[PDB]
Amino acid sequence: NSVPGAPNRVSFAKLREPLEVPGLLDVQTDSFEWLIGSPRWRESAAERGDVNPVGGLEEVLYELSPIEDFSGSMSLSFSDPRFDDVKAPVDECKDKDMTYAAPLFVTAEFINNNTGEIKSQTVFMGDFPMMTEKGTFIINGTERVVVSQLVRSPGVYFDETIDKSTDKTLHSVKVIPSRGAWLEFDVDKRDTVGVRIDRKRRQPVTVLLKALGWTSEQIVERFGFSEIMRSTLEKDNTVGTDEALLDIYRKLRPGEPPTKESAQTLLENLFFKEKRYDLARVGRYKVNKKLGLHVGEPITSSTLTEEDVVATIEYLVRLHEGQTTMTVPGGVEVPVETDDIDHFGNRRLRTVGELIQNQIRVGMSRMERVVRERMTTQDVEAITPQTLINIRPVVAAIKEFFGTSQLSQFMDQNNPLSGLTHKRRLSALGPGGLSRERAGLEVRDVHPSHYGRMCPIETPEGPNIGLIGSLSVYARVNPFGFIETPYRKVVDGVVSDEIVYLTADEEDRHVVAQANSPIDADGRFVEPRVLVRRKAGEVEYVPSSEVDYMDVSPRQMVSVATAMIPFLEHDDANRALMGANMQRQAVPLVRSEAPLVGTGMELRAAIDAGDVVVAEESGVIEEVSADYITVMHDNGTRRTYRMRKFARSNHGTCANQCPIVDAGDRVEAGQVIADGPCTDDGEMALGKNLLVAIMPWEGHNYEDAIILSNRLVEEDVLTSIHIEEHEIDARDTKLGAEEITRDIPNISDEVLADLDERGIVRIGAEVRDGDILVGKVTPKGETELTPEERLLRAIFGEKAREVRDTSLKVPHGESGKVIGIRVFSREDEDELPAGVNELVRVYVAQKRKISDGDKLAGRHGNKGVIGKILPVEDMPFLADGTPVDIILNTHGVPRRMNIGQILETHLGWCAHSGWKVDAAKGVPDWAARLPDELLEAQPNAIVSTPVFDGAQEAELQGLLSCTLPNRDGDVLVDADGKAMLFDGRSGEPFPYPVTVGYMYIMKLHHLVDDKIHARSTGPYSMITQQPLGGKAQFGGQRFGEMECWAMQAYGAAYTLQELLTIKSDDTVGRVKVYEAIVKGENIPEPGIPESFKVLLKELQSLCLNVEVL
Amino acid sequence: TLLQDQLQSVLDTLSEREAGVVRLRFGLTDGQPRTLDEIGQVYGVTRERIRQIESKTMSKLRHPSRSQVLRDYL
Amino acid sequence: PGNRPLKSLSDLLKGKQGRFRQNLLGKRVDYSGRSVIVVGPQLKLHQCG
Repeated sequence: NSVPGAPNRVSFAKLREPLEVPGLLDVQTDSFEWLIGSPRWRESAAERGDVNPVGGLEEVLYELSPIEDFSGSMSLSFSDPRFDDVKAPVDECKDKDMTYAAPLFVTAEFINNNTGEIKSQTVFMGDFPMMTEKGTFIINGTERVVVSQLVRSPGVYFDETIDKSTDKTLHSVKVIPSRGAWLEFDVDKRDTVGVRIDRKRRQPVTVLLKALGWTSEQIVERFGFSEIMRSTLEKDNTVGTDEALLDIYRKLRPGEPPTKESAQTLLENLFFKEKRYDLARVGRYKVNKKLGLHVGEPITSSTLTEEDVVATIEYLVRLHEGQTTMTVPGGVEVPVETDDIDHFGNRRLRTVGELIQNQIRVGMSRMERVVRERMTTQDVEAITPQTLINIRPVVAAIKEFFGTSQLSQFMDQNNPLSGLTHKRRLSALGPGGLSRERAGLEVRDVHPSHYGRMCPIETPEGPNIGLIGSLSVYARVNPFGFIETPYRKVVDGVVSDEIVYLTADEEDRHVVAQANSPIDADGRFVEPRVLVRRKAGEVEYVPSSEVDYMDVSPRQMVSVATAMIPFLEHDDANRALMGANMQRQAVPLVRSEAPLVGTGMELRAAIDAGDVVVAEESGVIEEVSADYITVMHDNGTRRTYRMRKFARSNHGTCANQCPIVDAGDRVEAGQVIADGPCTDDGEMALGKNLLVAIMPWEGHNYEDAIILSNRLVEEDVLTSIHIEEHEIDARDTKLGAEEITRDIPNISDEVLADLDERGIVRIGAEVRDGDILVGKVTPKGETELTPEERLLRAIFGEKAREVRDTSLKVPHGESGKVIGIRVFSREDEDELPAGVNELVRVYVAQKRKISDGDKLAGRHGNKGVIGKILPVEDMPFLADGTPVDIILNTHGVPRRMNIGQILETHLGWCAHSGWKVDAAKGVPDWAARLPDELLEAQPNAIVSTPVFDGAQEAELQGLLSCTLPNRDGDVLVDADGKAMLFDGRSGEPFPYPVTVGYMYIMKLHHLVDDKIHARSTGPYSMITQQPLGGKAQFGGQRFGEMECWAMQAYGAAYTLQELLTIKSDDTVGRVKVYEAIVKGENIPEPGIPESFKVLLKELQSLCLNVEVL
Repeated sequence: TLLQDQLQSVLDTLSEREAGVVRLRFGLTDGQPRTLDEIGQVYGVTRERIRQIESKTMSKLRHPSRSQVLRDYL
Repeated sequence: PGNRPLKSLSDLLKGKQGRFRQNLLGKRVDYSGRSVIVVGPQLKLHQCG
């Protein structure tokens, strides 16, 4: 529905969602946006209530600004928070290699304090990181990608703690103010007070409490019952806040004349210093959140308060003791209890500006924390709002930040969603964040909540799962890093047709209704009783009659990627998420196809590619051609909207962007306009709805073995091309520099008879390996040779030159046609790194025509190598001739799970083949229901279904029974799954019926050349001359130690030894036997651990002398 | 040295004097070039007499089979 | 500078670079036959891809 270019992949909606697809993607941006704070977002936020939100900026400004000296006589302030505007299709930078950005102006204002005066100055600030419609930032035509680090909400937090000693429940809580130090109270073993602050032994609190002014009375009074503390007033022995205080204070420093400071100053400072003591408003906010506190209090500050301090303290006491709720004076009550890290309300998440903002923050700070410095020194008088500016270091970082911004991580432009996934991708680790070398599984741990939060399934994978992820599906997330699941907030067998974005918490209080659930068409789930998670998410049954809220659909904590394959309910999650991640590693070959089957996700998902040239106006078409297309913006109005092609990925792939229609036709904004990449008929082309079947065969689909057609070739089905950029600079240095001529020493002809006038050939030109390349050259040196030579040269007049004959030449597995020409000169002004005056970068096609053996696959994780190629003929094949797509061993699924593969595929041939319900007279019962409408399948046509919703077996099965028998109204197929092809070879019948079908799959960014290597020899650590592994190099595989042990298990000695010597780095035998070799002869028998020799020396060295004899 | 001595071999593919003649012609023999009178000095003749036969036997070897016999040494 | 303390006598076969440790470590060397694989029904012991 709601789809301009809509077809219909007819699905199986047994259900309904009034709700509809959010926009995801939005995300950050918005932030950014908000961070910015556009009168957009401004409007945005602005709407949906929202008092006085603020572009993540200001703030900045005001969180410091305005300004002033320490002399209290020069007053600066700010203003004009804002920017200018970019200067490119970005696309420009893209090509133009720089990054995309737009200038910043802002208008602070200094003011004397003496006279007090005026120094505004709408100062420029910075051209700036300018996002993308992809909501992104492709530094210098080059973007990484940032995800947010999950972050359990900071704050003073609570628990019981037992002591096997006595087992007593020394509960407690910390304090953790942003940037504010620490200080914590803790159910003492023996009486009483988990006093000490951010690591200071312990005290009698009140010494601090009283220390601020507290008659031991006042407490006991308000705090005698409240007896354990009474002990505190006991052992507290010492008195006089001050007496303490100062004494404390020593407890602080320690050792120092307790000046009144000791009596207060820093103390307050310490944590009454929003000057520096600076928790988090949201926390701040929290806080109240903690405890129905001031609450009625649109507040904001680091305003520490002994007030609440003690408050929650006696909270402690009251609890350790067991006590439900209770209301502090005024402060409405709170049911007592510890806390949790685990749950997610415990647990916010970060976001750009936020970051940024932090970054930046110090940035100014920094750069800021200077004018101060200078402010002063910067004599009064003529010292303009300018005079003292220099954000430079800011962007320096900032800018920089990206450099280092390890979390910005180059968008794997391998497929769309893949890139997506990358988007929504989410963890909580790294810079300042965790260091997996320190985190208990729990980190990875499951837990209830979780639903409607992030794909249960997917995750990292190596030592990595339970560490990272994304969102679930819908539920937006807090203006403060917390999900926003709306719900079927039910009402009296009549759910309240109503979103309710929810932070798990709260909520937690509430009643877990069930999607997939039969209402009396009214909310009135027709049963009296139901189930539902409870306090512990206690997925508990119950009488329908009682919940507050149901849900928002089925399937939600899901991921998109998650959201992708049915039969789940039959299939290994392991295997699953496996396929999940898998999913991505398709490889947009060429053909473009969609599984005739597949849910709705799909392009409606894919649309969220938001990539395809896609309508902008109900305009009629206009001129068209594969670069763009003029667009009759029917307001007269037009715009030859463009279209890209032949431009590499992060992974070597075109810019292709295939059209749709006709320069004359007529259509309307937002509707499609032209695919391109992973973009089958407006849709991730992703595989091949492909026959094949069931046998494990002649041992070739065995142990992962895999048996594969061939026609394929021919068919071509399997290829695209791939892209290196091809670079090689012209440099500058000692003996001269790095020329790029075309002349060359005793170079072959043609070898040159090929390049351009002065080096490399010309675009779209074919090659191979070795193939020389550049037109480079460099001075050689100056250190004589043997007369012998020269002489020799005199002998052959080959009057040698003297220049470091230098250039480039094609390595291995390499060919195609000329492309790149990023020949960019320093000298030609083309800014570039030192000692260089230019550089080109180039590209070449190569259509990868799919080797067998390799690996592909599709849904049901159901990965699959690519064993053998196999000619057509020679092939089991329709009794109607037509043979397989390939075949399939058995076995795994059993010990695996994923049989939908089976079903789905049944299905496959089905759809692929269509049918019609011959319900006629009446009803296929199992029919008697369901998307009726179908009734049939026009042999082969569009077919989707819901996730946790779709027809059934029997049905499905019975669907089997159903049919669109072929030409000869035939169905070699059995209402059964197993027919009986014969042999494209020997040919005869088979033993028994033949299970078979079809399956779209996908193809792999992982094969030989990805990893096709060894190494005969090459470079060698100018230090530990080991195989200098490298590009030019094959690396030359390293070796293991066990291994060695293996030897041992034999003792080939030598062998190993040898190694150690040889290929290890036997300078000699390397040379030496290398010779031998060269001379092929009873090899220079293994010598001596040489070096080892060193040792000795090495020893001696320390008076160490000794010896064997 | 495959070269080198391989040469030396070639260095014998003709006559005699022409050695120190030429070996000396760059001290090749003794590792140090010289002068027509420097060497031929020994034979007592003329820088004339020297480089005459000299470059001549060059021609000898300037000949190709004189070469390819050591050409890949190129 | 960078208060980088400095390598002592001492070190050497001391620290990870224990020429000790040294040996016991495997390493990279020439002619590294490493790649994926398949069987080859047509098989005979000794045989191989």
